[PDB]
Amino acid sequence: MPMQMFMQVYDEIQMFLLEELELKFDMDPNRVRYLRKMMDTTCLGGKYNRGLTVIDVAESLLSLSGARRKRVLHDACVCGWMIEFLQAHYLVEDDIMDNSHPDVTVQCAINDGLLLKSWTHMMAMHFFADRPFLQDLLCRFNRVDYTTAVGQLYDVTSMFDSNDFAEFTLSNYKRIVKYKTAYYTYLLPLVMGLIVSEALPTVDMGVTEELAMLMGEYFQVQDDVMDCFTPPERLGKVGTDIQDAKCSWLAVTFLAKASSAQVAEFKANYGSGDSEKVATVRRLYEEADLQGDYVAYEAAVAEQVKELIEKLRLCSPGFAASVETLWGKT
Amino acid sequence: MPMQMFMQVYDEIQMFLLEELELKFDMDPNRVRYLRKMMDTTCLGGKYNRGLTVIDVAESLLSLSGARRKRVLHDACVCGWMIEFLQAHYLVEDDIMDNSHPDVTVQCAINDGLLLKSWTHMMAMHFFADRPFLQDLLCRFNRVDYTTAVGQLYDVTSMFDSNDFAEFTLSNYKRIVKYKTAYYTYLLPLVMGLIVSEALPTVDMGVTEELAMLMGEYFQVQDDVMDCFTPPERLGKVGTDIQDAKCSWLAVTFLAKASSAQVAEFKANYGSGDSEKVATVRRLYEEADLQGDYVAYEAAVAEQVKELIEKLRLCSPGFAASVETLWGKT
Ligand SMILES: CNS(=O)(=O)c1cccc(C)c1F
Ligand SMILES: CNS(=O)(=O)c1cccc(C)c1F
Ligand code: NA
Ligand code: NA
Repeated sequence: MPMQMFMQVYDEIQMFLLEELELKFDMDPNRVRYLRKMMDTTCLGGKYNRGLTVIDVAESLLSLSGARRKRVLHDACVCGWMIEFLQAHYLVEDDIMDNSHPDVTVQCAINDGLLLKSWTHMMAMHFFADRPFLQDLLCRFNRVDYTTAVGQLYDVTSMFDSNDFAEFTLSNYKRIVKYKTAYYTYLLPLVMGLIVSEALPTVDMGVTEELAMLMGEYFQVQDDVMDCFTPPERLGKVGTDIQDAKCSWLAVTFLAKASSAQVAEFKANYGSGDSEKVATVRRLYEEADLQGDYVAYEAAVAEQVKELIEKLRLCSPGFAASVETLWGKT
Repeated sequence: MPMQMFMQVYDEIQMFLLEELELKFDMDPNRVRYLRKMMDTTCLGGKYNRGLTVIDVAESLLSLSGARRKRVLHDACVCGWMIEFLQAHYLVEDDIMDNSHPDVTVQCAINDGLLLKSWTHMMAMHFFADRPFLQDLLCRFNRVDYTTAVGQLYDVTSMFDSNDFAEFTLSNYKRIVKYKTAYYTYLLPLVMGLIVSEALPTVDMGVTEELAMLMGEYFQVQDDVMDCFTPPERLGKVGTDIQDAKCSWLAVTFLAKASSAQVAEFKANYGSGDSEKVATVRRLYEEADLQGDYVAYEAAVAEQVKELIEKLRLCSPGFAASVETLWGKT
């Protein structure tokens, strides 16, 4: 039912956006069908975990506060697609960075990214035109864009000096995870579920933001390990954190328990595309028993998650049930 | 005074944004100074015509409706910088398309473009937090982004078939100018001047949008001609409309008054980077007496502008005076 309702609202949102382009933006049918195909290609096919979370939080809050039910669930679907469309946007953005007479393909790719971003605003300004939370919803969506852009600056410049392994620390790793993933992957769907449920002031934002920290930290540590050791066919992509010299969990944990000679060998091989240099970094990670610390680190973070849900349970019981479901997905 | 007040508010907006990053976004001083330099580099140095227009419209409307004066003029400066910051954003975006081990310069350039875009929202959500027009201002700013993105799709795909000179017409040229330049360059500063002056419903939006059409059309026709004939040192850049096969005013006007043999020669040379092929296109433009039609076309459009200002004068006299000043700049 939640997935079935989520897909029906997609056709409703798609038909509005495309008809609006045809009726108000003077768009020819060729470009309309081109945009329908590009919208289906970039927005569909995922798991919709962050779009379905908005629905699960909304339905968990109407069970413990007829016509208002259909409105909140429909608003939560439009909100869920704002998140999926936003993720569809960055999916195309994650291709412009590793792809390179004007090139029309690069021009169309940049344009697709701009359209996917604008569609989130257009669907919100339409379906929420008479909602009292429209202004607050647009403001919180601008803040998550700023947070993500700031998180990218931290992630990209973690090995240089913005006009180098000094920033390869555990607190700076948390800072990157906080602004690049945690606030984006987990806080955004939960907060918007509270907005459409009119139960935003009924929850502790500090406890909610802290839950997103640990859940985003748990997920990013797992991603960093899989990016290094999981083979490409089983991971779904080619792990390149070592070649790109990313400030990963494996890097900052290794630099803490390694000898001076091992750090010198790490610094000499980290950040290169050579096959044996990357293999040298994997050997240094293996010999340092990092996968033993990975189990203890993930268990300790999970312990903090299971206990923080109960603090939020005391004031918002229905909200905590939906956070337990999202936490199960990670 | 208007330029002096506009620059003081810049330091106020810059200091808020940077201190906010330091105090709320956990940014180190190295990256703060890096962002101050990048903000100064991308946002300053222009002519500020579209930022100063907001001030001129605001001051022309308070003269014909103490504490409210200082508020409206300050709000108009923040609004003016939202436009200049937005233009600063596309200045960096106009470099990613013609510029191309992760490349850190391309990553920083994409990040700069995202930050410049987010800064427009952050300065609006801060200085207009208690203004009743904050929601309407954010909505109109989302629509101009959609309009610009749609205008780029029309401009980029004017010679292909979105999954070819058929779209090389005068009405389609106006469609491109409308969404890519007219609504962006001229309607945006005027409307925001009306917002901060609380005089939005007091004007005819249809007459106002129509004025932006003709003024944007007048300016784009002049740009298309200068891009072709004005030498690089006098133009300020290297004109490349012929090589990029742009749907320019010269192209659609030539195709209407040319013979079949001249159109065949045009189609054989248009859209190539060869020196003599581009020179062949310039010769075809010269021999067709296009610069004689350019004078008549610009005069006819200017006649429609001078007469449309008087229709708007009948209901909004102060608004028309500021539109006459902006029209003088073009
Ligand atoms: C305090 N919450 S917020 O600023 O509205 C917000 C919500 C969701 C995600 C982010 C990054 C965010 F900043
Ligand atoms: C009707 N006006 S609008 O939609 O708010 C608007 C204002 C300025 C520029 C653009 C493109 C725009 F669409
Ligand atoms: Na998702
Ligand atoms: Na300007």
